[PDB]
This record gives sequence, C-alpha cells and structure tokens, in this order.
Amino acid sequence: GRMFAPTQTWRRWHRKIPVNQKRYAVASAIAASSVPSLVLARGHRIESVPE
Amino acid sequence: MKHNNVIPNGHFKKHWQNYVRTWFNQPARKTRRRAARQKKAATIFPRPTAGSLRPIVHGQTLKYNMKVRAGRGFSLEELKAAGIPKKLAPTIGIAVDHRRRNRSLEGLQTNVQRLKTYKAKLVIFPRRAKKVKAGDSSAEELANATQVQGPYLPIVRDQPAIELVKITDEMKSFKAYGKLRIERTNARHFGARLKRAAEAEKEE
Amino acid sequence: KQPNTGISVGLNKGHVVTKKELAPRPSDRKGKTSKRIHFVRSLIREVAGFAPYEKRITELLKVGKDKRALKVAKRKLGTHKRAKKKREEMSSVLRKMRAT
Amino acid sequence: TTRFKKNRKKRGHVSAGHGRIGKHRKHPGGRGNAGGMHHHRILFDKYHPGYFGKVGMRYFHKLRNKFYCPTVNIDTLWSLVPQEVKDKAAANKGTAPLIDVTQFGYFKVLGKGVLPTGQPVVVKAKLISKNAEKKIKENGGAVVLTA
RNA sequence: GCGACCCCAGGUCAGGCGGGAUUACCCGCUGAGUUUAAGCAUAUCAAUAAGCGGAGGAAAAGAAACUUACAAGGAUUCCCCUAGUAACGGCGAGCGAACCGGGAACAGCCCAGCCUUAGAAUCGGGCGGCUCCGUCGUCCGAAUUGUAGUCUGGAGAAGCGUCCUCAGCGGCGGACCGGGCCCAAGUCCCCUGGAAGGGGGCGCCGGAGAGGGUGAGAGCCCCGUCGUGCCCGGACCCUGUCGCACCACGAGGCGCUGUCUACGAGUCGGGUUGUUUGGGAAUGCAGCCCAAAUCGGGCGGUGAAUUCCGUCCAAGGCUAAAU
RNA sequence: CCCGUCUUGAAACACGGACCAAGGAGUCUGACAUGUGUGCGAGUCAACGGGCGAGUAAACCCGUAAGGCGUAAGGAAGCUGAUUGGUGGGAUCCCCCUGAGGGGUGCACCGCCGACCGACCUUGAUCUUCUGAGAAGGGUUCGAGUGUGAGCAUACCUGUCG
RNA sequence: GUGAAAGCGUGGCCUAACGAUCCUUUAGACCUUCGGAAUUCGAAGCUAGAGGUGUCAGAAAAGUUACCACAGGGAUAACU
Ligand SMILES: [K+]
Ligand SMILES: [K+]
Ligand SMILES: [K+]
Ligand SMILES: [K+]
Ligand SMILES: [K+]
Ligand SMILES: [K+]
Ligand SMILES: [K+]
Ligand SMILES: [K+]
Ligand SMILES: [K+]
Ligand SMILES: [K+]
Ligand SMILES: [K+]
Ligand SMILES: [K+]
Ligand SMILES: [K+]
Ligand SMILES: [K+]
Ligand SMILES: [K+]
Ligand SMILES: [Mg+2]
Ligand SMILES: [Mg+2]
Ligand SMILES: [Mg+2]
Ligand SMILES: [Mg+2]
Ligand SMILES: [Mg+2]
Ligand SMILES: [Mg+2]
Ligand SMILES: [Mg+2]
Ligand SMILES: [Mg+2]
Ligand SMILES: [Mg+2]
Ligand SMILES: [Mg+2]
Ligand SMILES: [Mg+2]
Ligand SMILES: [Mg+2]
Ligand SMILES: [Mg+2]
Ligand SMILES: [Mg+2]
Ligand SMILES: [Mg+2]
Ligand SMILES: [Mg+2]
Ligand SMILES: [Mg+2]
Ligand SMILES: [Mg+2]
Ligand SMILES: [Mg+2]
Ligand SMILES: [Mg+2]
Ligand SMILES: [Mg+2]
Ligand SMILES: [Mg+2]
Ligand SMILES: [Mg+2]
Ligand SMILES: [Mg+2]
Ligand SMILES: [Mg+2]
Ligand SMILES: [Mg+2]
Ligand SMILES: [Mg+2]
Ligand SMILES: [Mg+2]
Ligand SMILES: [Mg+2]
Ligand SMILES: [Mg+2]
Ligand SMILES: [Mg+2]
Ligand SMILES: [Mg+2]
Ligand SMILES: [Mg+2]
Ligand SMILES: [Mg+2]
Ligand SMILES: [Mg+2]
Ligand SMILES: [Mg+2]
Ligand SMILES: [Mg+2]
Ligand SMILES: [Mg+2]
Ligand SMILES: [Mg+2]
Ligand SMILES: [Mg+2]
Ligand SMILES: [Mg+2]
Ligand SMILES: [Mg+2]
Ligand SMILES: [Mg+2]
Ligand SMILES: [Mg+2]
Ligand SMILES: [Mg+2]
Ligand SMILES: [Mg+2]
Ligand SMILES: [Mg+2]
Ligand SMILES: [Mg+2]
Ligand SMILES: [Mg+2]
Ligand SMILES: [Mg+2]
Ligand SMILES: [Mg+2]
Ligand SMILES: [Mg+2]
Repeated sequence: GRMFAPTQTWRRWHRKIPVNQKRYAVASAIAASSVPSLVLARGHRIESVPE
Repeated sequence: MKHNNVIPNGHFKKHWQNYVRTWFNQPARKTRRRAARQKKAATIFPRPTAGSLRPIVHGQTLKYNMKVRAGRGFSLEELKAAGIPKKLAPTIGIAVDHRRRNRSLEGLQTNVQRLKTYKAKLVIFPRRAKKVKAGDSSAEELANATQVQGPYLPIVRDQPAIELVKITDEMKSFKAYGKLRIERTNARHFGARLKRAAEAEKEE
Repeated sequence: KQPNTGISVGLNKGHVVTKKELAPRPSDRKGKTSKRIHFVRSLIREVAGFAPYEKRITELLKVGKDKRALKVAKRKLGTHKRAKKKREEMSSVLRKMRAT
Repeated sequence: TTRFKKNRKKRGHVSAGHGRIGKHRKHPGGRGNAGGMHHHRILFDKYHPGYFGKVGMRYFHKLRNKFYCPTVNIDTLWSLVPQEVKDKAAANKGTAPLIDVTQFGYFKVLGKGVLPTGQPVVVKAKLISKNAEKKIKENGGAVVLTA
C-alpha cells in the first residue's frame, strides 16, 4: 500500500540563522580553541604542544 | 474554527501540490550563470564585461523620482548632441533607445556628458591590421588595451553635505503651512473659478 | 503648461526643471497622407458613389432634419464622434452640390 | 522535531488525547469560515466585529505610489544630522544647519516632540504640519518648501 | 476550319512535399463532476481532469496603437517585491492581477504602397563545365493581374558639398568538445586462522588515505585515485598571428535645402448574445447585425456631452539570450 | 467472572477477538496566534541576485535612496496629523527612630481624572487670493491613537484554518 | 406644549404588541469621489428612516417508492 503521510521533497530542509548569530558562534569557537582545558575536553591530544 | 484567531484565508483549495516550485537547483543556477558570464567575457575580449554603456534615467512616479538608475539606451537627440551617428553607436558599446523622449534640458545634458566621458576613454581597434581609418586609436592598442571587469562609469548617488545658512527675517516670516493650504485651495477651486469667469463674459 | 512652481501641491506643482520642446518626429504627421492618396480616394468616390445609409443621411439634411440625421449616423457608425464627422462630410458634399 | 511532539507522549492511550465521547471527526463544524452567520455567529461577533458588510467607496486600479508620503517627527529631526555636523551647529550660533528631510526619504514633517534647546534649524520638506512649523519658528528656525 | 487566351480534365509524365510514433516540459481547441459553501441553484472545485489536435531542444512571447501623470520610463521572457493588495464575490464560502522598484539576460529588424520603362535589371527547370551546401554558360519556362532593387515613420525621397566610411581568400596557432596510452609506496619478520586483508614489530608513498576487487578492518597485492607528459579525432563557429590581394564607379555616414513625405477594411469601432477576467454602465475572445476615418486613429480602469492635455500608431512578418 | 469498546449502566443472552510472526494510524506544508530560548535593537532581516568558495548544492562576503515588518494615527473620502501628566496604592534604596513608627525616593503594574492628534459637532477676535488662514474657547460623542519608542529575525511545543 | 405657578410631558397607567448583512428607495449635509485637467448629466460614498425575513440571530424549495440503496441507531417503534 501507500505509507502514511508520504515524504515530500518540499519539506523545509534548510535553515537561515541570522548572520549576526552565526558570527557570534564563530567567535565563541575561535575563543574556545585558545583554552587548553577545552581543547583537551574535546578529545585532542595536545600534551606536547608548546603553547 | 475556534478561539480568537485571525480569519484564515489559505489559498490551498486547488491542486496546488502539482504546481510547487522547489529551489534545490538554486546553487546550480548560480554556477551555470557564472559559467555563461565567464564564457561571454572571453568571447568579447577585450571589450568590457559590463556590456554596453547605459544612460542615466529618473525613477518613475512620485515615489522614485528622486533617484536615478540605468536606462535602456541613449536617445537619438542625446546621440546627435554628442556627435555620434546612431548607426555607429551600437557598434562601439553604446546602447541606443529610439523610443525615449527628452522633456528637459537637465536630463539631456546629463547623458550628453556621459557619452563624451565614455568617448574620452574609448579605444577603437582598426577594422584591418595595417591601415588606420578615422576614429581608430594609434599606439594605444597595446599600452592599456585590457578587459575591464565590473562597471566603468557607475551610476551612483551623490548626497550633498549639510550646509549651514544664515536665517534671514524674510525666511522667518514665511508661513509654510499657510502657503500649502492656499495652494491646495486654489487647485480644487480652479475649475469653478474659471467657470464663473467664462459665464461673466457671456453676460457681458 | 507653465514651468513647475517647485512646490509639491497647487497648480503647476512639481520639481523645478528647464522644460524644452520635444524634438520633431516622423510620426508627428500620422493621419496625414500624400497628395496622391487624396487624389486616388477622390477618384474612387466618383466611381463607387455613396453607400445606402449615406444617401439616407443626405436626404435628411435636405429637409433640415439635422438632429435626426445625426441620430441615424450614430446608430449606423456607432459613436457620436464618428457620427458628427460623417454628418459634416455629407453636408460638405451637399453644400457644394447645390452650388452647381 | 518529532521527539518533542506530544503525540509521542500519548502513545498507548487509545484516543490520542481527543476523548472517547467526542472523538476526532473530520469536519464536525464545517470547513474554514463556514457558518459565520449561523453556528459560528457568536465567535465572529465577539472577536471580529465589523467582519460582515460593505463600507466606503471603491477605487478602481488604485496605485500606491501616488499616495507615498513618509513622515518624520520633530523629535527625530535632529537625529538625521551627522554627529560631526552636530558639533558645528553648537560651535557657531550665527548660522543654522539646513536639514533637507527629502534627502533622507521623508516628505512631510510632523510636530511630535521638541527640538534641541537653543538650536535653530532650517527644515526643507515637501509638506509640514502647522504645529511642526510653529515649533521650528519658536526655536529660531525657518521652513523651506520643495518638491 | 485554323489560332490566341481563359477555366477545367487525364497521366505509373520529370523532380519534390505531407501522413505516423513519443510525453517530462511547450502551443491551440474542447471541457466536467466529486468537492466547498456544514443544505443548495450563482459561486467554488476549474478557465483544472478526461477528450481532440500541433511543435521544439526548448516552445511560446517579442521591438509599443505600452507604462504612466513623474524631475517621467521604454521589445519580450523570467526571479524577488508589489500582495493575499486594488478588485471581484448568494460582498457568503472564497477569489485575486497589474505598474513602479531591485535583479537574470539583452538585439534588433523584414515587408505591402508613388517612384527601372533607355530595356524583368529577378527567379525556376533541362543540359554542359568548374574551384560543387555553390557558381558560370546555354536553352525552355515563370512573371507585367508585377520578379528584383529603393523605402518602413527611429524615418525617408530628391537636390546640394563635407570629402568621413565601406570591396576577399588562404596558411598556422590558440580557445572549445570527445577519446586513448604510460607513470607513487611491503605483499619484509612473529602469533592466531581454512584463508591475514587481523594483532605485534620494523619500513615506505602521499598534489595519490575517493571507490572497488582479492579466501576476515588492505594507502603500499590488483584496478583505480592525485598530478604531469604524450598521442588521435570532432566542430569551421569564436579568436590570435602571418601571407596574398586591396578598382570607391556606386552606396552609406555627416551638414544643409524651398519642396515632397504615400504607412495594412467587412478591419477598427458600435449594438447585441454567449463565454471568460480581479476588470466593476461590461477584461479579452467569439457569433450575428451595423460599419469607419486621414490636421486622422487607439489608449489614459465610472457610463454621457463639451473644451483641452499626455501618449502611442492596430488591423502584415522574422528574431538569439535570461525561463 | 474476559479483554478491548460505545454507554447513566458490561462478566453480560451488546459488538470485535481461533492462534503466531511481521507490517499497521495526529504527519508534512502555508498563514496566524500565545509562550519560551537566542541574536541585535529604533531598528531588524544576505531572503532575488552578485562576489566567491571545502577543486566547492556547504561555509564566508556584499543592501550603494532595494524591499518586508516596525518607527503615527484618525477618516468612506477630500484631508488633517499627536504642547510633550496629575493623582491614590506600590518594589528598592537613603535618613531619623528602634512602634503594625515618621520623613525622603516612587521603577513595573493597577485604579481614577486632565491634556494632545483625528472623525463628528462646536467656536471665530484678526487676516485673506471668497475660501482658506486661526486670537480665544470647547464636547455624557467616536478611534485597533499620543503623553520619551519595542520591534525584527530565528528555533521549538501547543492551538485555529486550508 | 400646558398651567397663575411649582411642576409635568421623549407616546398609550405598568407588565407583550416585533426584525441583521447584501440590495433597493427616501430624507439630510452651497458635503466627499469618479484617480491626465475641467464643466454639466449620470453613478458611487457619508448620516437617519422605509420595503423582511412569524422556522421570528433572518437558505430561495412539492410528492412517491411494495423496484429500492448507503452510513448508523437498541439515543427509537414493530416480539419475549
Ligand atoms: K526548480
Ligand atoms: K487534546
Ligand atoms: K540554368
Ligand atoms: K580493499
Ligand atoms: K509606407
Ligand atoms: K464580456
Ligand atoms: K489622440
Ligand atoms: K463499541
Ligand atoms: K450497544
Ligand atoms: K463479544
Ligand atoms: K489564539
Ligand atoms: K529597512
Ligand atoms: K547588496
Ligand atoms: K467620516
Ligand atoms: K430558525
Ligand atoms: Mg481539492
Ligand atoms: Mg533595471
Ligand atoms: Mg488518561
Ligand atoms: Mg475512540
Ligand atoms: Mg468535537
Ligand atoms: Mg481539522
Ligand atoms: Mg512520375
Ligand atoms: Mg455542500
Ligand atoms: Mg457536509
Ligand atoms: Mg448534497
Ligand atoms: Mg488533459
Ligand atoms: Mg505530429
Ligand atoms: Mg525532434
Ligand atoms: Mg535556453
Ligand atoms: Mg519561436
Ligand atoms: Mg515600430
Ligand atoms: Mg518593458
Ligand atoms: Mg504586506
Ligand atoms: Mg478562479
Ligand atoms: Mg509580469
Ligand atoms: Mg521591472
Ligand atoms: Mg517593387
Ligand atoms: Mg538612400
Ligand atoms: Mg534622404
Ligand atoms: Mg602492521
Ligand atoms: Mg568470515
Ligand atoms: Mg598501483
Ligand atoms: Mg589525471
Ligand atoms: Mg501598420
Ligand atoms: Mg464587437
Ligand atoms: Mg468555453
Ligand atoms: Mg513568432
Ligand atoms: Mg442502552
Ligand atoms: Mg467491558
Ligand atoms: Mg442477560
Ligand atoms: Mg456496533
Ligand atoms: Mg467473532
Ligand atoms: Mg511490529
Ligand atoms: Mg516569540
Ligand atoms: Mg526603502
Ligand atoms: Mg478634516
Ligand atoms: Mg481636537
Ligand atoms: Mg406660557
Ligand atoms: Mg410604550
Ligand atoms: Mg390614558
Ligand atoms: Mg409610560
Ligand atoms: Mg428594517
Ligand atoms: Mg446604497
Ligand atoms: Mg479616468
Ligand atoms: Mg431562531
Ligand atoms: Mg425523490
Ligand atoms: Mg433503550
């Protein structure tokens, strides 16, 4: 038979976050990369990194 | 239908699902148009990639008459004032519009200067290699004969800076609101006043 | 058609600008034909004559029923503008016919 | 987001939250705006007064550009001047800045609020209210008309 | 009776053209109801499905009888916006465009009519030759009830002088599209196992750690993958360069000139009927009736007369791109 | 006493169900609304498109008088267009005093009453181009108004509708 | 209006005696609009009434079926 509520191509796949929020997220990510505790917490092995 | 809500007016009673226009090809369309422009630029080299020169025209209606934009082509009167025959203009990158009228001197003069500026920085290669004819350049076909990308005579706004004037007693006594009301009143009574004046002549 | 006063309201309102007459155009003489065309149409009128309803119009004009002649013309041609132009044409034909 | 939809919380509860008595039938009150005058009368009158009927004159082929008339109030007029020009205004009291509102996409000047104290301004606009003109004049300014 | 022309007939006469198929998109016609309105007839579903035709890689549309009322825009198409707006609607249910503005693309043109009359200057066919998508010669036809030139309203004809512009092919290369060929590094030692492609150890390639195959998780066993190099072909378009040729008679451009200055009819328009449209004293279309004009005609979203003003030039035709 | 179900009432002499496996039903989308999270804020939004770019359907950049919504309302319309708060309670803080105390402070919110803009009505010294201007002065009228902005984008639940 | 006057009178001594949208029609305002600019007809608006919906919060509406159909109802008849 036919499935319930057949999936359609015109589902709303994409999302447009405001540009300023996207810039906010990038800045936070850049700042977090300079914190060794956060870099280690994410699973990176930076035990021998000079700085 | 229940509760306090705006009255719905969804136009979804036809077979709309058969007329849905998706935009999943939007990135592909951008790619194809960029490829077309890139291919076109090489075909017309060294002619500028911006295309033909367009005139400056005012926006239409009261809402947009304060701005200017690119029009279709220079009018025949503008071309004649600039001394460019209409049959030669399209062959040297000048758009021609035989329909456009010229109701004012300011509009005519603005585009005439635009044509003269364009001719100043226009290099024309000879039709045949060796012999050089009228209108062609000499020794400039190699110096600065490069394809210009982007606009070369942009049509842009030039907003004037705030000017500080001296307030005279004449301006302080001017009644702006009174002027507007009087002008409005004279406009909507123009027909009636002209009627009685004509009727007075018949009696007299 | 005076120059604009520079005010946004009132008679002759609008932005101040130096108005100039539009350049002459070939289409300005639209509706005018050559002398030959007038000659050809005049000759064909002699050969063809007048239509039955045109004969009715001129008969009314002979008896002085100008008002009825126009109404007949409007019913036939359709518009008042064409009807009164047609009536004047019939009057011109009759005016120079009675003088011969 | 499917996992947050409350239907998931209702799995195994038979009626899906629509009741055993009333049930969830197709259109038990008609579709859309059906029965606005008959069985949804109270709803329309209580929340949508004025819905039914006709008022006013028609306007065939009404174009909105003819009616374009953006307005700016007195209190907002000073904010149009650039900051560098504001300093000049306070540096020389002999002259006054010329604020042409049309250059900022405004046609008419209304008279809400007050102007900066001790600062004459020459306002250039297509239209102006009488209160706006009075406030400009009493502050030492003047009004110029354009189009 | 013999001839010319006219109309028509026959021909297995010489040489051509047409039918049918396909369905995604495209063009024309025809045309419902379920349904919604909590009933139902106008309406809505829908100018849709079904039905009948016709095309192409696109089709259709297209160089204003336009938008507008502004300081004015300027073929068509398409996107955003205009806007769920003006409007339409048992003014109920519902329905619903357009201009401005911002962008994609961009391209303009050909005829009909007065104008060779010291020359039908035009075209087809048969036959022959050549440098063969054509061209030349010759013959027989078409055509004066008009072929070719000139002209298309943006103009133009004619006269005058400024003395500005205009005449081909070939060689090579690039660009474009398609294909073919070679080219990195372990299968080293131990253990388990039917099999190592697994674990441990020791190495290597990497502009190649995409993917697949091979007896289990394989960059280095195999095909490939990355990046060069080499070779072959298709388009004849675009473009660079070289060689040869390069008659301005004529035509065009520019300037002036008294004068001339031709533009589509049972069509426009009107009445009426039906249908359709957001179009409302009537948006388009169609039938029937009436039936134009040339200092004129159409449009200017309320019918009518009167005075102005703005605007364009229908009733013939072709045309790439954005979709 | 047999589960499921409609029911005032089911163990019912009400209906479905012999048994097992697997499949099997509030979803997607448009509009709007309240709430909440986030960004910015009298602004906000990179949305058509362009510039590019992980050799790239992503990400990044671009709004120059673009546009949407908001920034001003009332009126059928012609049109006109906010003179810019008083008071009773009240959070917090400050001082005195150590009381169910007394002063100063008075945000948010609520009640009450003016003023201002507009429809309607009313009013008119003094001027004017004769129909407009407006000194003063209004109203048991009406408004989805004003009296120092709160919106815009976005995510999701719930609800109405197609 | 009435009474000398206080006062009374916004229909009937009090408790019933009546009617939306759209459309039409009338009355009123030297009123507004017909959107290129005017004049006069015509038309369209604003304010208050009238023409009616008695199923009276207001669709425009005759039968038959023993030839019958479907969704249901033990919310409801014809047995125990
Ligand atoms: K698409
Ligand atoms: K529920
Ligand atoms: K031949
Ligand atoms: K492998
Ligand atoms: K012609
Ligand atoms: K019609
Ligand atoms: K005309
Ligand atoms: K049940
Ligand atoms: K039961
Ligand atoms: K049972
Ligand atoms: K709600
Ligand atoms: K904005
Ligand atoms: K931009
Ligand atoms: K009103
Ligand atoms: K009833
Ligand atoms: Mg449907
Ligand atoms: Mg443009
Ligand atoms: Mg429960
Ligand atoms: Mg249930
Ligand atoms: Mg229910
Ligand atoms: Mg539902
Ligand atoms: Mg044969
Ligand atoms: Mg129904
Ligand atoms: Mg139903
Ligand atoms: Mg039915
Ligand atoms: Mg079909
Ligand atoms: Mg076919
Ligand atoms: Mg084909
Ligand atoms: Mg294409
Ligand atoms: Mg075509
Ligand atoms: Mg033309
Ligand atoms: Mg156009
Ligand atoms: Mg909107
Ligand atoms: Mg429709
Ligand atoms: Mg369009
Ligand atoms: Mg446009
Ligand atoms: Mg000829
Ligand atoms: Mg010539
Ligand atoms: Mg000539
Ligand atoms: Mg190893
Ligand atoms: Mg195995
Ligand atoms: Mg290998
Ligand atoms: Mg390669
Ligand atoms: Mg024509
Ligand atoms: Mg007709
Ligand atoms: Mg039809
Ligand atoms: Mg065509
Ligand atoms: Mg029971
Ligand atoms: Mg039970
Ligand atoms: Mg029992
Ligand atoms: Mg049952
Ligand atoms: Mg059973
Ligand atoms: Mg299962
Ligand atoms: Mg929110
Ligand atoms: Mg804007
Ligand atoms: Mg008013
Ligand atoms: Mg007031
Ligand atoms: Mg008395
Ligand atoms: Mg009574
Ligand atoms: Mg009595
Ligand atoms: Mg009484
Ligand atoms: Mg009544
Ligand atoms: Mg009425
Ligand atoms: Mg009009
Ligand atoms: Mg009732
Ligand atoms: Mg029956
Ligand atoms: Mg019972």
